[PDB]
Amino acid sequence: AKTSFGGLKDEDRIFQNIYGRHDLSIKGAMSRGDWYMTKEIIGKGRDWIIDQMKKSGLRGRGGAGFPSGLKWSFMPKASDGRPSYLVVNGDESEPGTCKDREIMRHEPHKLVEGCLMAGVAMGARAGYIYIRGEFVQERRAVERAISEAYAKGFLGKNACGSGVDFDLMVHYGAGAYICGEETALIESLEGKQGKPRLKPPFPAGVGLYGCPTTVTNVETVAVSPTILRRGPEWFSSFGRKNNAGTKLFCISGHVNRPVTVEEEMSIPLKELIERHAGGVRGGWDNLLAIIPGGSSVPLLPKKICDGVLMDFDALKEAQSGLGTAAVIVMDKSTDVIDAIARLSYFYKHESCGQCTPCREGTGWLYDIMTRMKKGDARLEEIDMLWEITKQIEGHTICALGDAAAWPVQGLIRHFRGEMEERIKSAGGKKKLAAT
Amino acid sequence: EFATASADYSIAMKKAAEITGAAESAMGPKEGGFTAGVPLDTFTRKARIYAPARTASQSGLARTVDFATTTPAWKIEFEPTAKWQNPLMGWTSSADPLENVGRSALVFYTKEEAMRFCEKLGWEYEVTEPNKRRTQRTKRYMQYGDNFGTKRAGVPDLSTLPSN
Amino acid sequence: PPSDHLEVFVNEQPVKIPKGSSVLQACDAAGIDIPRFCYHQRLSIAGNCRMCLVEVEKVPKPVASCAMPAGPGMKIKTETPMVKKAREGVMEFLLINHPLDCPICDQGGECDLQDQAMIFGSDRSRFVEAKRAVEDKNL
Amino acid sequence: VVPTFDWKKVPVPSTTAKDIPVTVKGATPAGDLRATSGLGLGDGIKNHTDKWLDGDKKSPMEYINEVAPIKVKGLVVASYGSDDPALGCPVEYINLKGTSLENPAVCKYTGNRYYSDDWKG
Amino acid sequence: TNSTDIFNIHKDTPENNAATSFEFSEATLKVVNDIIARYPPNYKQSAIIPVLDVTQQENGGWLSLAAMNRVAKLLDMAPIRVYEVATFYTMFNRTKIGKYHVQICGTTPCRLQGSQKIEEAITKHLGIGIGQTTQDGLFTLGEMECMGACVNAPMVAIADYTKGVSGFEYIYYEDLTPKDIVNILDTIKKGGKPKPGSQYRLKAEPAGAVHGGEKWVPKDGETTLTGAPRAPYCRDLNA
Amino acid sequence: RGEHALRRYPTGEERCIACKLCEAICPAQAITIEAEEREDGSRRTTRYDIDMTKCIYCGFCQEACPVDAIVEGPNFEFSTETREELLYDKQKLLENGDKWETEIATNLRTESLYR
Ligand SMILES: Cc1cc2nc3c(=O)[nH]c(=O)nc-3n(C[C@H](O)[C@H](O)[C@H](O)COP(=O)(O)O)c2cc1C
Ligand code: SF4
Ligand code: SF4
Ligand code: SF4
Ligand code: FES
Ligand code: FES
Repeated sequence: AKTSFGGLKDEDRIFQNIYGRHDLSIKGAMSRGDWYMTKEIIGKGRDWIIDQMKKSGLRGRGGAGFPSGLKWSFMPKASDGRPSYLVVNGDESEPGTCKDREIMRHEPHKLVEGCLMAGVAMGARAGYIYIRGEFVQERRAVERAISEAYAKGFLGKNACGSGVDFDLMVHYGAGAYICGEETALIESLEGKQGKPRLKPPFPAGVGLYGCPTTVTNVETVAVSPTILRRGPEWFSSFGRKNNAGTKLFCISGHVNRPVTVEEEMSIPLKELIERHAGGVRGGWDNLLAIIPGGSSVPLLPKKICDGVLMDFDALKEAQSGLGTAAVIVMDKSTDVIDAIARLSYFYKHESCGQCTPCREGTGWLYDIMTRMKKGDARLEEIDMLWEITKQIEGHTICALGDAAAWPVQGLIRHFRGEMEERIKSAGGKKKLAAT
Repeated sequence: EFATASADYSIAMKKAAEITGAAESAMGPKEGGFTAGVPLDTFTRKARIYAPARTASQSGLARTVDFATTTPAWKIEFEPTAKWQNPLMGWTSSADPLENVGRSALVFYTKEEAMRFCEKLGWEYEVTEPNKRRTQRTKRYMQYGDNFGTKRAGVPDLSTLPSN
Repeated sequence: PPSDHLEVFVNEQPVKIPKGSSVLQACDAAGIDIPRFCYHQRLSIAGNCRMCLVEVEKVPKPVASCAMPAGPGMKIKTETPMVKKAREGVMEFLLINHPLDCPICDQGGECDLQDQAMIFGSDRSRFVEAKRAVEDKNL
Repeated sequence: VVPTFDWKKVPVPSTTAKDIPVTVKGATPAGDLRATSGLGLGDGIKNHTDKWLDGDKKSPMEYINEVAPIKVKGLVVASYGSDDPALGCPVEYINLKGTSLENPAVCKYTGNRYYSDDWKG
Repeated sequence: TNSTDIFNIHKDTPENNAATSFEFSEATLKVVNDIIARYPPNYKQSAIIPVLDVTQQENGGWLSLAAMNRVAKLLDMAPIRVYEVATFYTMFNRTKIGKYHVQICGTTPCRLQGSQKIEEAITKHLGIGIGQTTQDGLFTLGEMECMGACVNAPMVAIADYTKGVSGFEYIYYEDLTPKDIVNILDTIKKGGKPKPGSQYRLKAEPAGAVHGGEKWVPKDGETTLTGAPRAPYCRDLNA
Repeated sequence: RGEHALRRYPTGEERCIACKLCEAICPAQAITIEAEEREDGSRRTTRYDIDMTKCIYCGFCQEACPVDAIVEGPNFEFSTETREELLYDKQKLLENGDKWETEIATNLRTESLYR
């Protein structure tokens, strides 16, 4: 077994046109290997595709990391009276995350063929893609690919000459981050406000229009045809055990060369940033903190980052998470309290307001953080702030409340001394007026 | 196992009500009013034995017959007598001696205890059984998952799909 | 019938309930009256107030008892430290934006919020920020 | 099918219709239903202030009507009724958006009136 | 909720009241009826968000009460549901805006790259703050959350409402300095078309970065996918 | 704790808002209150009686009031010749407050540090 991970070859990258350098039409995609042997893969069977996706070790690229093969197997196998639906999540409103924009803009035929593969794998008759409403050109490119796939008979009745029927449609939102949640996405797709449902029931039991439904990420869907053609053993040869495969990483912030780049999983952060991105602005010793997985996961300081692998089972043990693998880098000129305060403002702004702890407490967290930025607080209010985050987390309907508690927990845990110094030194400009 | 309000002084109240010799005390009809020493026309009035229903303004159930074994909930009530206004101030005047004594002080665990008190005191009584709450929900919205079921508008027809 | 009444355990007491009943209905059949704000007997279930949170064995999170169905052999706990902490926290979130209006409010004396704050909530607040103000509506 | 109902042809007794207690502008729309109890009905008193004040004395409602609305910068105002918060009312947070000098917002404790020129208007 | 919309209730205006009329043209009605066919007939209400978006370009960048009532009658749903959807989502403007809607991202990955200096440059040039329209009716300044363009931070999106539904453009402008956004605004004001995307590279490929929000600093290094693209390939699916 | 009195704001509006807390706490039941809404929408009393021959002069009403409307002022010299002169209605209590307002405010400027 390999011990050192990283330095993925160009011949092993799935997304060979992530930069849009080549021809974007269906002839360019078909010459680059897309829509190849699709009828033969569909003719293998539903159970075969489920088994092949199970053996690959591919986990959910949406941010939770559930195994995709077992998730797709939750759909029913027989007929009861209701059709089944595939829904593909292309919201991508996570701060820092811009991989699905590239997949939808530059490689949409991989997404469309993966939609066909997943719909056949789950018995689904129709499919919907929920693209972000801010992504207008990405929606246009996806619709061009869908029209091209209809014109060659890849989608529809007798799809790819296989006998299975599958239709694909495009829906788009109107600017809500909460519509990335599964049941909230179903509720917005049904023609309502994007407010999540309580589980149970589960979307594979009762989903869109009361019918069995699976919601999957764009990057999860798009890598499936390459996995089926090149094999599950090829995909699982990358990364650690239970952490298989390749991953798109977005590196943003105080970095010399910000980049969306594909790489093997279980690569170190320092390797992933120094190569492929030109390193930290001002050297690695100018690093202050790094959020490794978007915005919903806690930050890490410089000591944890030097050594930790960008992996599901490695960031979690470092009291963080991989999430969407969106990397945000701050340097020593950053006011980290101000950065997490703007994150608190984001989570206040994006709360859907359905349940009591999220709706009332995200504004409270923002007010406390705004006072902490100026140092206009008390030292025990830090422990109060931790208690309030523990009151929100685990107590709400959906996981946006946990995603609102988690950055403040990481800020307190790794920079409590900075917060205490900000409180203490503010009295050098506030207690000179009291006397 | 047995645990029915087994952490308070009410354990020491349920027994001391079943002490032998004192748990079988009984009197004849109207006899307790003769020895009560109150005027005998008081027992010509009518009483009602009933358990009051839950208030519509609130959702709690503590003052109902649901917690009948835990808390005394049965009441004795009397009909109103004349009231008028005071000419000098406007305050409400009355000549009723039983104006608040049944609603403030007389509470019973069961219906039969209040009946026994009325029988030994000589009050003629009418008993009103409270209306029983129903717990089973409607067929629509029986569970939370029926909010999102196929009963909203039927199974969706797949006739507007591309390729029909 | 295939055992149309299923048995659950509420605070280690066996309770028989009809099938399709929620956790809150099982708590009600055990003689426990769970605090609630959005649940109603005559309405559809919403699950948004988070006041009915109880603890179920082998579940690491508090469940919303109004919406969660009751399974066979389920073990429900309504008086653990996490249930009481959940109740106090949800009440504190309910009261930060509420107006100090009890003298001029007509529900004062028969208010679910007042009585549930007195019984299942704390006695203090730590909130000193400005509240949300809303204009009134004509109906 | 389903013909409309004409509410204007519904008869109302003239004794009942001329005795509806309504409100001036204040804290409501002008002309909506004013809650009343039975006190003063035997003496034929339909007015709130006349039920306890006798004579041509200046009423408290006429005192508060002589204090002009107060211009406040912001979107929400906190009303205590005093400079010292211990000596006034419980704090009332009053919305100020959509308010002007002609249509100000009123405190439900004190009757003081506030408005703001900050809601892009 | 967005900027420019401080009310979640309807306020009567001479421009915006129940007496105001809205009706679709022929081509816009064709577009709306084509949108409706994507969904089942008994779940026709699924089409509300794209139809309301198309109505927003048709009406000129914002939704009026008459437009919302027309959409409610068209989809056979109660108007309060339409008001719920229109007030819930950020892109739906419910007050009258300018011809071009300038929206700047303010979330932390754009904030580290100096979005505040771009906001300062826009306010110094156009003379308006966030939530305001210019006196000429040309530009409306707004604030947005993360727009999914964080590797090309800091960025601005600009919406074009001068051509109706057929010529609607929602264009991202990325990797900006104060000079770049001033030039883009001047190009729009003069009648030209500024270049879309990043102002110093093509896409999210590795190149330099904006240093301090004021100067692009190019940097060389390892770039992937520089060779020939991969050939088609499939393993033997039999055994 | 002397003669009971009803207070105003500096504008001239009554502080009392008919919450009926002082009527509920009164152990002697010496307070009788009726209310409805005023013509400007305000919540104000139409009757506020204090039976001074039923009062025990405990001050519990002063403690229960959340807007400092009812007080016990510094007057102890209020003996009368008829008992009907000691059944105070709302108008006389407001007249007492208008008489004693400056002294009551001076007293409450010290006693607000403790209460
Ligand atoms: C607040 C919130 C926002 C989310 N946003 C996204 C998103 O933008 N894209 C996405 O794929 N999943 C998002 N998710 C996760 C989805 O709920 C779901 O778990 C995921 O899309 C399933 O895809 P998978 O195949 O990767 O498991 C979000 C979840 C939450 C709680
Ligand atoms: S946690 Fe926040 S976003 Fe999720 S349902 Fe509750 S209020 Fe809505
Ligand atoms: S001082 Fe005591 S007796 Fe007098 S009104 Fe107040 S509570 Fe009643
Ligand atoms: S005097 Fe004070 S306590 Fe008594 S009714 Fe008036 S406001 Fe309430
Ligand atoms: S009663 Fe409100 S969440 Fe269950
Ligand atoms: S933070 Fe600006 S595009 Fe994401």
